[PDB]
Amino acid sequence: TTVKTGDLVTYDKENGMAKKVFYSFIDDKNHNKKLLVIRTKGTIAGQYRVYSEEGANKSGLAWPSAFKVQLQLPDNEVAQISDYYPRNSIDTKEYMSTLTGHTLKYVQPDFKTILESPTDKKVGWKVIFNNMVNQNWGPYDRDSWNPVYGNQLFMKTRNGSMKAADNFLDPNKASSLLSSGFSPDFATVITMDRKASKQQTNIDVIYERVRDDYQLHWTSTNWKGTNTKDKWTDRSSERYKIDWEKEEMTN
Repeated sequence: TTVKTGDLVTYDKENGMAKKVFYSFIDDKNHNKKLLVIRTKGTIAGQYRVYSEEGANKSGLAWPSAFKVQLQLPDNEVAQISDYYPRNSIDTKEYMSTLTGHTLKYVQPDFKTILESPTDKKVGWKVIFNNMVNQNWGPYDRDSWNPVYGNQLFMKTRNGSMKAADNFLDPNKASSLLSSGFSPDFATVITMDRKASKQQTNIDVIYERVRDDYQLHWTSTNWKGTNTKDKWTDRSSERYKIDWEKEEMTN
């Protein structure tokens, strides 16, 4: 068995996403196929920010409600997706798993991981917002509703005297995924027929952030919050070339 290994990094300035790929070519002579493990890392910034003001009474906050990582082989490719990790949804604050010389580790407080229905050509992970306590008051989710206070997810005070924009929760008092962002650690295994003639493969990797629109307004007596789901989507797509002969992945 021979193992050839590599790092690839691209930063998407527009979408604020550091996209890191660690790859391993595993060539075991007693295996029917050449293996490539694509470890998908980097960081998608949260970009929790007040984006709007309209007097002292109305204000809006953009906040990340989902992160996504997807790998997709073009239609006419002979190579196939053979395995993926996590293999299923993950509910826990932390994800840790050892593959055999990898330890996958990522943190996802207030979020959970959903595995997108894999094919032989595509696989993906959604890290979606679950629920959150707000200064010991929650848990609130995207569907929380109160007849007086509306959705209170990111409402600082119910009755505060400040401008609307000064009444959103501090990102440091919430999940680190909101501000600091999300750092993926997912693994994909590609297999390739050794006898196949075109010993080159294209693969696309997509990083995605979906942001919600959390809005505060003054109800003449108190603050009221409303959330609109999936207002903005930021999609960063990248094509890599796989060369099974040379055992390189490039950019």
